[PDB]
Amino acid sequence: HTLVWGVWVNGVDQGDGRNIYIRSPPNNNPVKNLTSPDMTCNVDNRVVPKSVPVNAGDTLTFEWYHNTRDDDIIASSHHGPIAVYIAPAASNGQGNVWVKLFEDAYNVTNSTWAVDRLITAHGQHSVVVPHVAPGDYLFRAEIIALHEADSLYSQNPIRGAQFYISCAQITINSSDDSTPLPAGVPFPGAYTDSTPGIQFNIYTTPATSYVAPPPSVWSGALGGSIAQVGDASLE
Ligand SMILES: *[C@@H]1O[C@H](CO)[C@@H](O)[C@H](O)[C@H]1NC(C)=O
Ligand SMILES: [Cu+2]
Repeated sequence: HTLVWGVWVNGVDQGDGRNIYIRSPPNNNPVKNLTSPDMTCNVDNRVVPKSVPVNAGDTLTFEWYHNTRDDDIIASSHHGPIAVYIAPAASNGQGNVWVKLFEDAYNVTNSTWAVDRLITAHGQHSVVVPHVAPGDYLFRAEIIALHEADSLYSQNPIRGAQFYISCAQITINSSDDSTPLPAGVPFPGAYTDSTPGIQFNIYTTPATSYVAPPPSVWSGALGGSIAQVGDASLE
């Protein structure tokens, strides 16, 4: 159970984004139905009034939270990977538009999942804005909690992979468009029962062998991290 409070750009807080530049759902409940239009941008996907201005090469930081800002972020139980996708705002998430910019599953050295490191990073993970066509965009942040993913939601609806999905409205102003956005995967659609990383037993399988759901990170992806860039408590 976790939600996006807002974003930082180049380490500067853009302010509370909820229902403003984040297409926020009403609560932090997970999406579990892989075929639901809810997989696109969660259960209240509608245009919101603001779009965050950024330039190619800027660091865009998602800030997640559980109940209040800078709290415990997401229950420690919710071990799993984090991905960020992008699609032109024109799509509104429909069709084969979502290009992956970031993937973090398990870090072997630290022996931590992406979610473990998200909590330490106070809900903050980042991507560098790629050299795509200036225009309006959706950045779709995705946390998969695997603590009930031994079962498939299609077979047993009270279990399954849990998706925490948040779409930020981002306007890329300044970019040379030297890496124009390629063909994307659809959501819903990219993830099925058969897809690697959807069904997994974190208790009996070693995390080292976890493979995260395709697609792979686009060659045009410019960087990303799970790491505090900003201190919310100083505001
Ligand atoms: C999952 O989503 C599909 C497509 O919208 C829907 O028809 C199906 O009823 C859903 N499954 C459940 C159990 O709600
Ligand atoms: Cu939860």
